[PDB]
Amino acid sequence: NPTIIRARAPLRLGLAGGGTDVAPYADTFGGYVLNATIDRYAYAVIKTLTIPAVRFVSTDQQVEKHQLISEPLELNGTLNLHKAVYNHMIRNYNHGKPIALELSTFCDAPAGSGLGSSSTLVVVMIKAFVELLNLPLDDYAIAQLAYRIERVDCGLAGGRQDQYSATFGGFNFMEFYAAARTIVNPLRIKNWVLCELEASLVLFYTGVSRESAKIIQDQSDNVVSHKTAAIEAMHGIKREALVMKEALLKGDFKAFVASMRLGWDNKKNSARTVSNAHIDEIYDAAIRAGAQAGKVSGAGGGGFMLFFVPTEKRMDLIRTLGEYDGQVSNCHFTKNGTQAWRIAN
Amino acid sequence: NPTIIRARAPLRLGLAGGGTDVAPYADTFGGYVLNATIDRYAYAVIKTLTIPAVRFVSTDQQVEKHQLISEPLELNGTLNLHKAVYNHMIRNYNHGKPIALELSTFCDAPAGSGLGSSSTLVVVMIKAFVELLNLPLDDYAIAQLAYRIERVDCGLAGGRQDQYSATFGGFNFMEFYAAARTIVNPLRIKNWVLCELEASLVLFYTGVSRESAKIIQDQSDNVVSHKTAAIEAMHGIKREALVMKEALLKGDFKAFVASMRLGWDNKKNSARTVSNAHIDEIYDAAIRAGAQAGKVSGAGGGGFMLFFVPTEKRMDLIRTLGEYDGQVSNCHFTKNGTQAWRIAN
Ligand SMILES: OC[C@H]1O[C@H](O)[C@@H](O)[C@@H](O)[C@@H]1O
Ligand SMILES: OC[C@H]1O[C@H](O)[C@@H](O)[C@@H](O)[C@@H]1O
Ligand SMILES: [Cl-]
Ligand SMILES: [Cl-]
Ligand SMILES: [Cl-]
Ligand SMILES: [Cl-]
Ligand SMILES: [Cl-]
Ligand SMILES: [Cl-]
Ligand SMILES: [Cl-]
Ligand SMILES: [Cl-]
Repeated sequence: NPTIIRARAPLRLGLAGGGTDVAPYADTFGGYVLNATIDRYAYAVIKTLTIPAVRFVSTDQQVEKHQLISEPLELNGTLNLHKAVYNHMIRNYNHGKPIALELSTFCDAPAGSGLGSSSTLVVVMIKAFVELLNLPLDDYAIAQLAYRIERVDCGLAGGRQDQYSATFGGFNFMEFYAAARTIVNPLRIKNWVLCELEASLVLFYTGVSRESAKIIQDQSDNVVSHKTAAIEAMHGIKREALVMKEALLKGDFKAFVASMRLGWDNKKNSARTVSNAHIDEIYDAAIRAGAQAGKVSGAGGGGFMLFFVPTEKRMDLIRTLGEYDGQVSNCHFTKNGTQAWRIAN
Repeated sequence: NPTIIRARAPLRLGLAGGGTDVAPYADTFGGYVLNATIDRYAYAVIKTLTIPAVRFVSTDQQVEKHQLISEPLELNGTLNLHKAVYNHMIRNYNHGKPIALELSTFCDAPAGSGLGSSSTLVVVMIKAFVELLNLPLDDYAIAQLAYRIERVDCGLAGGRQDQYSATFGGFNFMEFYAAARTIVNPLRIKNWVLCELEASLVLFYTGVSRESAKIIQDQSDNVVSHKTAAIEAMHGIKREALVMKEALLKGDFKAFVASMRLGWDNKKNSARTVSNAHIDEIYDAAIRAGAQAGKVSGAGGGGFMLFFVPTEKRMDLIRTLGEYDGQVSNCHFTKNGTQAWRIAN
């Protein structure tokens, strides 16, 4: 009988260090990222089919259908990530015999949101197959596989932090070294600290970023072409990620906001398009309204912004942001990583 | 040294039965409500003061200051709920001796959202005092106190369901009887059911409702003046709340959507202003886009709508709602009730 599986994986806020996890920097100097998963998800669904076909459906409702063939599916530029996950699973776990199924995805945030959805989507597709095939893949293995599939098989450039947040969940401080070596440090944050942090964070969706590819290219060029000042901006991004991690472990909110301010200055100095006049206007208005610090989540150039605001100024900040283009929301963290469940069989 | 306490309490989605928990109906026939707390909060903060004064600050930033007097504060129509909570605590737990403090509130949703914020705000103010004074008030006692303060001391009409959701948290099926007797039934929903439900729910904020008072007045008049058909609509609201509860416990999503459709029809028939042409247009568009059921959370007339959509139509629904006036969000449930923490002393 037909099997139906669903999997979900949480999206993430990049709190600090983002950009240091990308190849040239992470391989040369070692990267640090502090991130935390939130209550918005990417999803994948597998439905086994009673016809000899394979169908792929994407979040923006592109759809491809193929006949059941004993060769890997071609990565032709349409739904490459879906096909690459399918190819890997059929080759490695099903002895190369095609499985008739429909693989679909959807997501609580669109592309370019600064919430890590591209890689989170790959993780959740892998997780659905883990559940379908009953695979003993541990969390490190799932995150590493997602990296391989996206960055190598599909050749899409980027870092490592999103694969780990989507898989592990929670607040994590990650260390990135050469030869694909990553250490995930789960942060066991005190309950009062988590509550205080949620009470002090405001999220603001500014619109779609089209800058991620350019920023990552620029940051990689900084290192390769030895751009001294821009490399030093990246060293600053790294330093402040460690300062922020220690601030959260110590419940030191003064140090937390200071590190976010320094981090944001460094991040903007690392690549030209991280911020722009539009983002700066919103940032300036938020600070005037009483926010103490803020930043763009993800590479930069648009997507979600996050602000730290003392509770007595929170409603004023929310009102102020209402006057700008974009959507305000609260910030609610999740402790669980990717999960799967069955609906049929 | 100065003490700082914060408390938070989750807001709630009224899944079924709302309106049957209000006095004339609940006292005469018994009410049923099924509700669930979500990841948006009301907050209260108490700061002890070093000057002989008391200050109250509201979510919309009204502010009152008074000198320290050994008489109850007058409920003059400005910040009555703040003053009434303060009055009760000073009289019952501090032998009538004034305490110098600032009591402030803020909230993740504005007034008229259909998320139960008015009563949730009272609960969270009580919880801050529970923490400040180290009171042994259990959950039933906190919810009952919040009812008394809001409905009796401040004379504001309404039901009982919000006090209980804010205090207890989670998915609850509540039974309301005469003489203020309430039974809270926590629903121990299977993990797959919760995940499936979140994957199938879409929230849509339509704007502020100004209809709550009118709807509740009308529903109360139905009973008092023996309006036969409108009373029978309310009996239907009640019946479908029980059907929906059993559907969730049995993981029966077909029965869940059928009960929501019948519930919504009954709810609209119980009071003239529950829906309107604007809400009906949005509802109609959501159904055409693929939603299977939907309703307004809270009394009606505006505020949050919720839609049940099969996962293969979810992104289409989200796109469609984008074309209407209001804000789309995912739906994420919380299991915890009201909580407090300390920042100073
Ligand atoms: O560049 C910021 C950020 O962008 C994407 O989300 C990924 O490539 C991450 O690995 C990286 O940290
Ligand atoms: O009338 C619907 C709803 O409105 C408010 O939230 C309260 O008065 C509740 O007790 C009631 O169930
Ligand atoms: Cl970052
Ligand atoms: Cl994203
Ligand atoms: Cl991102
Ligand atoms: Cl980032
Ligand atoms: Cl209801
Ligand atoms: Cl509300
Ligand atoms: Cl309400
Ligand atoms: Cl309701």
